[PDB]
Amino acid sequence: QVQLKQSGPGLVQPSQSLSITCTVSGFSLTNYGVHWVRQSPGKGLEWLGVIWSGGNTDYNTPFTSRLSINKDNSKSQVFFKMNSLQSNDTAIYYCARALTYYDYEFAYWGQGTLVTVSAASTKGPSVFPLAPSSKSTSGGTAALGCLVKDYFPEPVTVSWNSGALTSGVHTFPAVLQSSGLYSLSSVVTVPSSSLGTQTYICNVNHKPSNTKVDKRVEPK
Amino acid sequence: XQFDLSTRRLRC
Amino acid sequence: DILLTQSPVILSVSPGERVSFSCRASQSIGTNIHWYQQRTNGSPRLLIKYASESISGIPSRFSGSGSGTDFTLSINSVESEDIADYYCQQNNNWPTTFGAGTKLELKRTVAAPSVFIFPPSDEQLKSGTASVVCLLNNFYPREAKVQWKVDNALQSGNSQESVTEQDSKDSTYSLSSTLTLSKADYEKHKVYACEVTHQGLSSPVTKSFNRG
Ligand SMILES: *[C@@H]1O[C@H](CO)[C@@H](O)[C@H](O)[C@H]1NC(C)=O
Repeated sequence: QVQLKQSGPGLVQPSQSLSITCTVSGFSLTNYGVHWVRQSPGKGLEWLGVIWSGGNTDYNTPFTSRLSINKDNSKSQVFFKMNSLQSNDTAIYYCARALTYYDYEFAYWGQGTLVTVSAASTKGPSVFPLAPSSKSTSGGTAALGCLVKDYFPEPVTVSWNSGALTSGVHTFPAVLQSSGLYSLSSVVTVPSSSLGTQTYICNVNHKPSNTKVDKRVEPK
Repeated sequence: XQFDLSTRRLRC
Repeated sequence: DILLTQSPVILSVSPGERVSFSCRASQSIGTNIHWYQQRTNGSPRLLIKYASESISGIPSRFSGSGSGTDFTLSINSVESEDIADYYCQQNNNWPTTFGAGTKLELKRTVAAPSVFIFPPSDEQLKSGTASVVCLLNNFYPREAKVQWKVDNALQSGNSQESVTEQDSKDSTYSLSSTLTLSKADYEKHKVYACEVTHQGLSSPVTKSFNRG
């Protein structure tokens, strides 16, 4: 099938440059143009530019001076680069493909790349268990989770049992602490009878800091 | 409304 | 550029009902408008192209109409899976532009939260910080009160809340309240209590524990 896979999220300093790679499959870059769209809290969805199948590029006028898009047809990769980033350039960046080679109706999207523009440093999270107990077990249902604390920047992916456990899972939106670091909890409800036989592990991946942690959560 | 980068949803 | 205005900002309906989204343009753009859906943590999903033309893989309940400056996206029978934001896009003029979006919320029957409390881990205490987590699980509506008391002393300012987006399956919310204090302070107190107030509760629910 048609897929667009983007490079991971990360931190970019003010006045520095941003680079994102878009690897595509299910079609050839010699047949289709690839567009770049961003989504920010201030300006919402914003079309940035496009690299056409022939090699020609168009940039939205406010970005023409600091945008450049390249590609390697053989490697099926498209390269996005934007100079002199400022704080309101903090956004999710998408690469996308249209239905036809010339049009602008975006039928296929990349997973997005959250780019944060700050002067701070990247920091991995510590992961602490939220142990199930009587204080969290009612009607045969036990609750347990993981505390993902003190990281920067967003995002952090949390899964349970390597993806095998999805129902009952709640990964709360991160909150910004006074320290300027994010913190969140991910919880899941399970049968209390499975606490003795099933292992429960939250899989934490903070891509910006390359921090991967598997945390086993047990009753205390 | 304001777009939330964390949840990819609108926060009103 | 072409300014697209989406109205209203928020939209709250009940399952099975029909709902319409409005997208108005600053000047005529013919039928050159596309619609998108954004679910939680997702990328946009093309729903309708060119005002009314349908898209493969998109449920029949999604339709569109309009020409000139007034356009309408419709869902004839809303499901819980439809909880998302909806954006319009014009491409009659360069560069292509998007509207600000409309948030679709669903109504459901009142559901009282299940309340669980988590004392800080011994692992976290090794760092010199204590986090007490109070979980309010699967409730509707969103409004809820969480009161923290440590040794009968009302806590204020030292806790943070986070609320999930609406669940696509049962349309509920979950809430976390995290009381954070130093390891020193945590060891100087005994009773930690979390008191929950919600419409679905005939009485406030208190979850608590004694340190040790
Ligand atoms: C950020 O600030 C610049 C000026 O430095 C302004 O032109 C622009 O509107 C802002 N960008 C966004 C996307 O909010």
